[PDB]
Amino acid sequence: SIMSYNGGAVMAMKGKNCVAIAADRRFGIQAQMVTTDFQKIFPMGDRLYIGLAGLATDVQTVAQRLKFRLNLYELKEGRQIKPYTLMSMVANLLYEKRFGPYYTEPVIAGLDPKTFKPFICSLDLIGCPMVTDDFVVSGTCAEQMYGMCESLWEPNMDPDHLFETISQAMLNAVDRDAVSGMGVIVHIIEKDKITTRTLKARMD
Amino acid sequence: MEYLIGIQGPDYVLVASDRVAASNIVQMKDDHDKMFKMSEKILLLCVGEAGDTVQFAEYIQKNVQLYKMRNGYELSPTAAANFTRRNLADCLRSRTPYHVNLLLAGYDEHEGPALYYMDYLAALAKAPFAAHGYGAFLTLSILDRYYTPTISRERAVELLRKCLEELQKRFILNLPTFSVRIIDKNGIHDLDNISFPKQ
Amino acid sequence: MEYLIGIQGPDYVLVASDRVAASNIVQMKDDHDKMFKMSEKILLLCVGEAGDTVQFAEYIQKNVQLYKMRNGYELSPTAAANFTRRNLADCLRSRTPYHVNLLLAGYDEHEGPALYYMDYLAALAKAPFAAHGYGAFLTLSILDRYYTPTISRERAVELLRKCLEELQKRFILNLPTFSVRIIDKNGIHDLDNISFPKQ
Amino acid sequence: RFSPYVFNGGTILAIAGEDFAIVASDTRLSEGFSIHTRDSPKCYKLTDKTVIGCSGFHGDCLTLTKIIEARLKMYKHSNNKAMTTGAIAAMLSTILYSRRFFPYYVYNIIGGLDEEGKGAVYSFDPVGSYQRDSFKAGGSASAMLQPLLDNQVGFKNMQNVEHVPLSLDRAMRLVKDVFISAAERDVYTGDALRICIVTKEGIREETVSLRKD
Amino acid sequence: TTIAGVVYKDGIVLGADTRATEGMVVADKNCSKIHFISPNIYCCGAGTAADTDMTTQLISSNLELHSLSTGRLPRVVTANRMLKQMLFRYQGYIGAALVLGGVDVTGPHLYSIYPHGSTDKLPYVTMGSGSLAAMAVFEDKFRPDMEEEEAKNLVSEAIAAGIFNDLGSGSNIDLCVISKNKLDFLRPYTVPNKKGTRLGRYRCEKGTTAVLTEKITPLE
Amino acid sequence: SYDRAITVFSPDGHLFQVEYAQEAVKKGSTAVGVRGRDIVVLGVEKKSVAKLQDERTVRKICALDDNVCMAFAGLTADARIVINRARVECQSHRLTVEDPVTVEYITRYIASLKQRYTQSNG
Amino acid sequence: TTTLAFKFRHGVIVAADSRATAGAYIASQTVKKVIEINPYLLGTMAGGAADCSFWERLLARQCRIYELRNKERISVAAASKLLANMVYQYKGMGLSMGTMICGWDKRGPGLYYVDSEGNRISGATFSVGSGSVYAYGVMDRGYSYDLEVEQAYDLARRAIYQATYRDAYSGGAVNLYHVREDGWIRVSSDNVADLHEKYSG
Amino acid sequence: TQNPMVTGTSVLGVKFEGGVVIAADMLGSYGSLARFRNISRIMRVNNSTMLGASGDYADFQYLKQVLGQMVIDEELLGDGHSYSPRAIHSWLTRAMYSRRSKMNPLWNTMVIGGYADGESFLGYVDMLGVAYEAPSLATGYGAYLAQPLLREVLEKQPVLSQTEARDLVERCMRVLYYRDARSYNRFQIATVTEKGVEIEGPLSTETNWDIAHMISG
Amino acid sequence: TTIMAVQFDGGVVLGADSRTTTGSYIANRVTDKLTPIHDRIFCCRSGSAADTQAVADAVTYQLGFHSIELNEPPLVHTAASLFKEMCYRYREDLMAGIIIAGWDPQEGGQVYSVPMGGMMVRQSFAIGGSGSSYIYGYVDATYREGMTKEECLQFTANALALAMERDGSSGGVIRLAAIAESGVERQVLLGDQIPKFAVATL
Amino acid sequence: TTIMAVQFDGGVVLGADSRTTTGSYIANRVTDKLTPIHDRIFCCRSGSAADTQAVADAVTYQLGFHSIELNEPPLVHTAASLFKEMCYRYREDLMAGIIIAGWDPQEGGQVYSVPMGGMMVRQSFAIGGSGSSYIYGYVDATYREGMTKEECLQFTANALALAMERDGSSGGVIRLAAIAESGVERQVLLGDQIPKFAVATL
Repeated sequence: SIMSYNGGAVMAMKGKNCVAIAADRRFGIQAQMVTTDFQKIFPMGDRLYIGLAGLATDVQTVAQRLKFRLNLYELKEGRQIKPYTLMSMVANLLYEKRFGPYYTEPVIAGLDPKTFKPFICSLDLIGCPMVTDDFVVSGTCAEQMYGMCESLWEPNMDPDHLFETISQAMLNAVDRDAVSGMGVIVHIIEKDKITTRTLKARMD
Repeated sequence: MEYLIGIQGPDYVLVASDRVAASNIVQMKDDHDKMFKMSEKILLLCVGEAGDTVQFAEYIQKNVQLYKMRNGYELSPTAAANFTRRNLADCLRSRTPYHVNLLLAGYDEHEGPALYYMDYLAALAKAPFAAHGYGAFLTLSILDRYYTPTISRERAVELLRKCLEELQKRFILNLPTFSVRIIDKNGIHDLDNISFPKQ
Repeated sequence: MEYLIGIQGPDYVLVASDRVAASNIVQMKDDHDKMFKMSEKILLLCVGEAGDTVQFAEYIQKNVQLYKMRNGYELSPTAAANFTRRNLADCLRSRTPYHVNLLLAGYDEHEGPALYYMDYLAALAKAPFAAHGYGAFLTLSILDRYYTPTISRERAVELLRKCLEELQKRFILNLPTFSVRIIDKNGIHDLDNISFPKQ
Repeated sequence: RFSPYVFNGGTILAIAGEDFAIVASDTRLSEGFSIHTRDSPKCYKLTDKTVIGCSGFHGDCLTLTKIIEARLKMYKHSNNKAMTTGAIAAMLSTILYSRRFFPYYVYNIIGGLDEEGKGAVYSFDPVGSYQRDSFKAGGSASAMLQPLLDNQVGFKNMQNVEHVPLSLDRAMRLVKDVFISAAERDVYTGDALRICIVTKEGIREETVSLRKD
Repeated sequence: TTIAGVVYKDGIVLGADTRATEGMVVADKNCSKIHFISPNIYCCGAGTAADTDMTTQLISSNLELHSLSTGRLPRVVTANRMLKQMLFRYQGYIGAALVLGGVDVTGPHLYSIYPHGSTDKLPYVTMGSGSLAAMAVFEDKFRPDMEEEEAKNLVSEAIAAGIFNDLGSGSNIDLCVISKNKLDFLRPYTVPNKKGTRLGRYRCEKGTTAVLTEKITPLE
Repeated sequence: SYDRAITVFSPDGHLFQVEYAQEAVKKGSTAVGVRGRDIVVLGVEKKSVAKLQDERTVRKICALDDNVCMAFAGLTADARIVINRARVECQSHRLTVEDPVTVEYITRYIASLKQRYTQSNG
Repeated sequence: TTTLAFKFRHGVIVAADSRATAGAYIASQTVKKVIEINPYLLGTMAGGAADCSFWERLLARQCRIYELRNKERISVAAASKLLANMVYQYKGMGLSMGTMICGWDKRGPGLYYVDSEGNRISGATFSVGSGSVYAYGVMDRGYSYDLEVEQAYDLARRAIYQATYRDAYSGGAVNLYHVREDGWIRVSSDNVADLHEKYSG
Repeated sequence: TQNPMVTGTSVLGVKFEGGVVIAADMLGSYGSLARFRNISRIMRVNNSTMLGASGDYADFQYLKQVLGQMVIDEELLGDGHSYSPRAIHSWLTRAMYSRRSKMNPLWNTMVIGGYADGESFLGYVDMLGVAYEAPSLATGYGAYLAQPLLREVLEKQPVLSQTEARDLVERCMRVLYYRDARSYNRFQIATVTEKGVEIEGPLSTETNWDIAHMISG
Repeated sequence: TTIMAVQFDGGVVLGADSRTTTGSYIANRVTDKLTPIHDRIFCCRSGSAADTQAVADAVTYQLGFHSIELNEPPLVHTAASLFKEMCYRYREDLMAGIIIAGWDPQEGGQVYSVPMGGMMVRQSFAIGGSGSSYIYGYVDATYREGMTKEECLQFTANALALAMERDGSSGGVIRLAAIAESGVERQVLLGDQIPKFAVATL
Repeated sequence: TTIMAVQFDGGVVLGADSRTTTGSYIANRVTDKLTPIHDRIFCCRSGSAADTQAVADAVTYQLGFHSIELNEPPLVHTAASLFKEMCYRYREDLMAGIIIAGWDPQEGGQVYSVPMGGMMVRQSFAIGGSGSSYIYGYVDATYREGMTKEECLQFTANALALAMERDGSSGGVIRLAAIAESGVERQVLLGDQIPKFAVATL
């Protein structure tokens, strides 16, 4: 498959007044790993991140064109973008290529810049949006991530517990996938700060 | 089949490539150069399809030179790498895609030495060391085994020699000679060719 | 990929083969022997598919040895060649055909030195000199250019060296070492290996 | 043309403890997008110390099951004893490999007791490659169950946590939890869950309800 | 996916399930499959999700323009025409299967619209992987000129049939009731499916995850 | 095919056909063999020296392989059969196993062959 | 899968990873890829697990029968030849098998590569599997016939490890056996996560 | 059979109190052609079991022949033993799996109903050897149309009378006649009780077409 | 699908079944396959539902504009020619078998066939669709020059009943429509109104 | 090919066209498709000529030996069963549509169909072959219980005429054969003897 060509995993998780997004760090070509510091999570404003898994080229390209349109948005209007709006923007961007799609399944995680209400979503390769109140996943180890997230996720979690949960989910899901891993990175974001961590992970 | 390799040190980038131009079962050229000067401090190592390599590489080259002539200053290795990556990515879903794998070595006055890896799908990845081709499968591990971020250029050349010797030992393809260049603060310097006097 | 070569002189047969056992992109063995002793004065150079070569060659070998033990005298190179050709031809349209190309070198007390060429289709052809493999395409002409029926074994070895050097120069496959044997009135003699100290 | 295989779904789990073995499965038999039945468990009691779970193509499951039964009886007649768990594992390996060129589309997991009374799990591939495991999930939702079990039973990726052996109680609630999550995410897993517990006392069977969608 | 629609005495009842699957894995347990077209017109969507989304949104937009210009409430025939012509133009490459229902000056109207651009005007319709079950329910228990609660019960029964008999369907039931002077958008008219209560607490405590690198970034 | 028991038990528990075979051996030319340290020698008696006969064609000492030789006594034709079968097996041993042949191995093969002919129909 | 084996002065070192995949999914990380055929015969597992295990088990049976019949133990060459001949009859039928038969013999340390394709070659060093190319890189850079035992162990372990690093289908644990004249000994079974901390820092 | 020719569509079955009822239309279709509109697709197999078949009719006739011979062969002995429904089901399973494994299948999907020892039996057998038991069964389009109705009833009232079952069956057959383009308005109902196997002759389904006049509005 | 059109003196008679299938499943058991193109011009549709609906709409549009621009009742031959143009120009992209029939003050009652190729021919009677195959003989042995309107009605009714009985892709209800200068008389034969034929017993 | 068989009181009536084609070319415009299996048992062939000829010969052989061994006139059902066995056992290698019909002192006049699958069913009337498709309706609306022999003759004649008119793989001449206890009465309808039907003009 095309999506499995580079592999990779991206997850987002809701908390109390916080939100989390994580991704593995491997960039490989089929069986061969090329790099272990590949960026799959991109800041799209303060307290609003997007996660892209799938074909590495389209990860980078979608990220870049997204930053393009986003910057134009934040210039024309005098405000940072709302999460729903970013989701609709990405959806539009992906559906423009309905018959020649980018091979990425984006995940959005952020807090409403006006309020603080956490928001998460995921999209098709052709931009079908899906919002949940618990978690979203995308990647070559989707079934694994589903398995972990359905068993670990509690509703009203505090930053520390959200962290531990999303970290354990990502680690244990990725460790049952050959083309995902070589490290994990987690952004846990709340109203006042953003914590970025790299997990101690297997490198095989 | 073609081999590229790059090793980044603290203040230099070492690059090497095979010198064989092959077709069918014969070597047609034994002094072929895979490298392309794009600035005073940037090298582009291009490999792959027959016409696509030179066409793409030279297009990029003349555009970088154009930037230099239009603005007075040169592109940074990063800006260059992202430029070639943008060009390669835009042609991907077009009628005329380019089957090229490439390395971009460079030295910036600010950010220092840089080594970029590019797949033919146009995925850009910065790395301390990289390689392209079948030979990579036999060489990367060696690098993994012996590379340290503070490696001297002398030790870098020695390591390179280890990889190429391994190629001489296990690889079924010939590859008797290797172009070797190095980039630093003073620009691109040509090193003596690593060769193995077969016949 | 595998290379065989045979050169017939007035009273000797010179044979040589590459020493590489390769799979995928790696050389797995570098001291592989393509030759099979079948009598005191017969060599069988077999090449081709993975299991078929050894299976076929050894079958033939044990049958020739069986003939020797059953009758007291050995088979002639001609009778041997036609025997292997018959076996190879009978299996051709069967469920289990053998993808083998082969040379048969020999010396008879009566008819003298002999060199036989066999296609995988089991076509038998006596020749003054022959070769198997991709390398043949680069070597045969050389032989054509420099072979005379009264060539000395010294000159034969020199010519062989010319062919192998050509292989080192144009062939994309590695092939650094070569088994060399010679058959005459006194039997099979092992000559020093023709090698090219790459690394 | 004609295909001799069809995927019938089903999830299967087995855990090995110090003095027990659990073999659990859902009870849904499905084909394509439909439900054939909601009462079709994938667990089969072989001996008083051994249970086998079979998932995949139902025809092969049935056939394989009956073959195993017949061959157990044969070993008994021939040796005047019952087959140990390991012996059943090995025999199964040969039975599966006899069809190397027309395989049983069956993922098998054996769970039971060895001759020391300790818990034993054997996992198989359709051609009889088999190994021994602490715990293994097979079937449609296997990829959902495996990583949690690697976490909660193997303590993988967990820092400063005591390595206490798995008790029967905890194992049971674990099985129930993973099947409950799987029933949420796998369209093939649901309707009901049958658990077979194997101890020196014999074989217990428990049934828990799962959602019917 | 199981979507259905029916025509009763005072208007129209639309029904849908809420499961969204990627392959044979449930991605969404609470997908909304009943789309706004106009204040008096709604549309259930099966098939390719993105295509139903964009098609339905586009038509909603064009219809808002239309009614804004006309100053009148949109007709269902209009929605049907726009949808079917757009879809025919794309020759089935837009995988939108739709149940379109609304109330006009001419009354209640229910169409089923196929991705190739064919439509059918019928008192009851079903679309999706679970459509045959729902259709069975309709063909067994449908009568003309039903009352509101009866119609809601029938539709919810059909959607339930789909939910429990189709692996593509599941979770909740959404209804949308449209009459000459009322609009009841019952999000979840029914939750016949529930996750079993957690027997365990797999809560991980702080420090159980080993960390290699940390970096705190203060905001504002 | 011919499926009749030739070799059977007698009331006293004897295999008569085997005994008669042994008599046939007892009517054979005398053959002796001795083992030394670095040499082994075998010698056969009456060569039926007709002098009008080519000795080479009537030798009772054959070689099975480069490693193993053999003498015999009894029915020369039967000996030819057993000898050639032994030769085939000597080569098949080299095929199936890289190593050559042990004396005990080929002896065991020949012995088993004879026994087989003492217990087979026809 | 990544397996390697090399012979030196003190016997035969055999090493393997332990990962087994079904597509991208990791089915197991506890696979015994070094097959104990005998107390004196080691095999390896690459390609199809079932094919290797079954056929080398059949090999073990045949070797035992050989030992009973001939009152001596089979040679490494005869064992490998036996296996190769058994496998050759199913050529073209789809058997996937790349194994290394390692032992100690009258000819000393023996090491044969046997293919499902038909190959059967003796040699000093071998590596089989999707990670073989990576293991060859370090093994060749470190190999010597005059290696010390601890040096040999470290070399094999490191080669398998680097292989696990680069190859997505290799990982789990590094298992290491040593074949000596008196039989083989199970040397080590280290986890990759441990080796990571040992090697990197 | 590699290519089925004349075929029959859905077969229905449902257990009730002290019995089992099976339904099937009397149509053999040649592709889309309703070619043979008066064939029985239900067989009486001894006194405690009965069989209905979807799929290739020729293969069904073959199975009918073999089974008939088996029953006769058994009843010749008169040893106070007879094939139970579960036994016929087992045998049929083994047969279908055997043919499947020879890559020469019997293109049938069969429903076996029976009553013996105070218990109702209902079994499904595939052409691949997929077999199982259930309180309700429906082959082909019945599996998509009739089965949701049957299950809906049986999960609100597991125990049915013969009349409730017969009514249910008639409604299901009606739905099939509405939505299955390869069915026929002429069917058989077979019932097993302790009194034996009864096969009721050609029955028609009443149909309603009022929705024909709901075009405009 | 089984469609049929018979011409009589004062006009024409149209008939169609009501079954629309997607495979063996009946997506609509009560389809309207008689489609008004103008006040006295109808078309019978067979083939792809999308194609025939689209084409019919387009032709209705064109013919409407045409008739307004001429200020005359449009010719049946004109509607038929429009269908012919569309169906021929896009013959590789359309799957449609059409029967255009109606009344016209200039040429009276007329029936035209526009089969899958895109050719056009006028006929005394026309049949089309999957089921038509089964009633060629009947319609050939039953037809008679100079039928009355009611005779043509009974005729099409019978033929369609037979076709629906035999064809699996045909069935449901019968839709009839008589067209003349008088106007359009549509009716529906369902259940027992549908003609039956003695089925073989012993 | 169009074959047909109708059962009446005293026996049966057989009819077939005479066209055998290889592509669009007519290799034989005067084929005999009514083949005697016994003194009062005939078969109508359709499908591969080689297959049907071979099978018919084999069945004739078997049935002959059988009837001699029983010393009784063979049952029609028996010949039909023989055809059924062959056609079912080799269903993947034969292309044959057979109609076995005849008279029998035990069960009287009977008609059995053995279509391509290898199933067997008794029918009041049976039709087969490519042309049969076009006369299903006619034969369904024209059939009537209790026809006389001559009525069945005229019946099959008409049906076959219609089929031959419509089907390209059918045509040539009509072959009829009545079978009863009396014996076998074969006749041939050619040219103008073949029933004609009023063809549409204006």
